[PDB]
Amino acid sequence: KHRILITGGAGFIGGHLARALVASGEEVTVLDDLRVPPMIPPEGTGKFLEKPVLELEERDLSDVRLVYHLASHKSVPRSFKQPLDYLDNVDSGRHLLALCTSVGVPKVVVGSTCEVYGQADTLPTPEDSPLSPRSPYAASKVGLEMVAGAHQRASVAPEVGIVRFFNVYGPGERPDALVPRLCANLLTRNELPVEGDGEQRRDFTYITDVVDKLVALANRPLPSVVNFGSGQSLSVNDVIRILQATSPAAEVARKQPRPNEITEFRADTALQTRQIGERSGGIGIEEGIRLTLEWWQSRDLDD
Ligand SMILES: NC(=O)c1ccc[n+]([C@@H]2O[C@H](COP(=O)([O-])OP(=O)(O)OC[C@H]3O[C@@H](n4cnc5c(N)ncnc54)[C@H](O)[C@@H]3O)[C@@H](O)[C@H]2O)c1
Ligand SMILES: CC(=O)N[C@H]1[C@@H](OP(=O)(O)OP(=O)(O)OC[C@H]2O[C@@H](n3ccc(=O)[nH]c3=O)[C@H](O)[C@@H]2O)O[C@H](CO)[C@@H](O)[C@@H]1O
Repeated sequence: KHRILITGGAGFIGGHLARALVASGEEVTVLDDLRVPPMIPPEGTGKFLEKPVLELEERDLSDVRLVYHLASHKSVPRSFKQPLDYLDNVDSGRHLLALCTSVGVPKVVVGSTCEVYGQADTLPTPEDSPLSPRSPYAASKVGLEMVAGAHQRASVAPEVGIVRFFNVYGPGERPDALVPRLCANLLTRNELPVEGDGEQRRDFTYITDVVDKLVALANRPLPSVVNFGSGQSLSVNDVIRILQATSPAAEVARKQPRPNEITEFRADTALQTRQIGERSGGIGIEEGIRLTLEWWQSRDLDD
């Protein structure tokens, strides 16, 4: 048992993770059914299984020591329109963890999200805070966590760790998320869309930092649940500001607010710091946005 399998491994976090592990000398399998088109063609990320997580089989796992489960439907606003489709997130986790148990896979990292906290009543938000999902997507991640929790309580393989990602951004991320949306809109429309008043706040972490942290989990005991966030929040307006510092001509296009909007996500990082320590560096928001925008600038206008 030596291979790493990454579900969602053609997508934004999973593709970067796959590339870093292959760059490190690891034997990597990516599993991804390409149900959303990847920004970056999958080439170079290892053996590729182009199927749903639900079609994973025993033999796909037979030499696998570690799984990163990152395959998800991940859109908060769209989950209000296709709520039943989001049940696939629960089905897939139930299937994956069942198969890992029957085969004896040693470790699984399960991707979850700060959205399971809803609007938390404790800021910064610690991992023991209760669950208050405000969308069908968030509800589906709560379901996925419940499945993983049962495996955590069971005294059988895999060791299962839940990672609650806060907002991750960077090159390669599709433009339905804030930073890339703003970039893609700034470039094709000279517009910076703001949904609602823009006072709502998110905790942003740059993709390379998140990948470094995920890799640090490959060779340490997994915490049952850990926040991956920066520990600081910024308003949508703060991000807008940073971009207009770059493009003063940009027009802010007011959009309609989201339903059940969350005013602030902010990670408590004490557990993260303890389990995986912290490195000096890390990409600040100014630089991260710039690197993201530059990446978008190297994309052909049609995009
Ligand atoms: N990006 C963030 O800002 C962020 C924040 C919090 C949580 N997360 C979580 O991180 C993970 C990865 O997010 P991302 O931004 O890379 O998304 P992504 O859309 O870029 O990648 C997910 C990949 O999974 C594939 N996929 C989805 N469902 C699948 C299924 N059941 N079977 C096979 N392939 C499937 C998609 O085709 C895609 O390439 C998800 O678990 C997501 O919920 C991401
Ligand atoms: C698409 C995506 O990656 N979603 C992830 C993102 O959700 P989340 O919904 O926070 O991410 P978004 O980037 O979609 O939205 C962030 C904020 O910016 C606003 N907005 C967005 C786009 C825009 O062009 N203008 C604008 O003002 C939104 O209303 C929201 O208030 O982080 C979550 C953790 O918190 C994850 O669970 C989600 O999977």
